[PDB]
Amino acid sequence: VETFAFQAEIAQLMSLIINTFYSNKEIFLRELISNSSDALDKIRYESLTDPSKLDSGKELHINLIPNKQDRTLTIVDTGIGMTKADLINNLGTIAKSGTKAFMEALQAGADISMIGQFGVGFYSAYLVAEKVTVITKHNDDEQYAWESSAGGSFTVRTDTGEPMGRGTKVILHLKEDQTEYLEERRIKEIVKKHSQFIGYPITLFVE
Ligand SMILES: Cc1cccc(Cc2n[nH]c3cc(O)c(C(=O)N(C)Cc4ccccc4)cc23)c1
Repeated sequence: VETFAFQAEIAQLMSLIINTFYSNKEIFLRELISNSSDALDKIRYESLTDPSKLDSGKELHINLIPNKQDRTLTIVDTGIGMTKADLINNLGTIAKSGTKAFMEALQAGADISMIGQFGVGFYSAYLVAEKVTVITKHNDDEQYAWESSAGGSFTVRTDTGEPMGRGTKVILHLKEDQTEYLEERRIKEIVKKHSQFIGYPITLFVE
């Protein structure tokens, strides 16, 4: 298990998200679905020149899995996935420019719902989750588990769990007062309102 410090600007953004009074928390779902959709577009595009990239799975979809016992909402996709390099170094350097632009925009009168326009939409997961676990598998690498409860650090380890073939799985360990995001009617309402035009099937699992 490797422990890493977030870049200063990311730790500052994560503290703003956790501490600011903001009732419109539901925006987290649209942001994660949009990230899954981008990964699915990436695998679909690469598969045109190289069809062998779909050997780890042909089906291109998004699964929404609530679990009231574990108090978790899982977002699964069969996108391109991420390598260890994509996960750590790569998607921690790009973020700096967008993070600074977003925080400057917030001071200028913008609200938290505009987060996705700065490519840092993922961090909106901390509006509803006390801990986020990200399991990912890319064709060129092994299966990795990323995790953070904020506090300025994240961990990365080789995942010994159930193999996923290819894609990314976001496990949101929900805060005690955010269990509405485990309700079928609530999730359905959010997807219909903010993610109705996603070009991939979205399956809301029931318990
Ligand atoms: C912990 C962490 C590390 C890196 C990125 C993320 C964001 C994320 N949230 N939900 C996702 C779902 C995804 O399928 C992917 C992905 O594998 N790619 C290939 C798409 C992608 C979208 C947006 C940014 C980077 C990659 C990234 C994310 C979380």
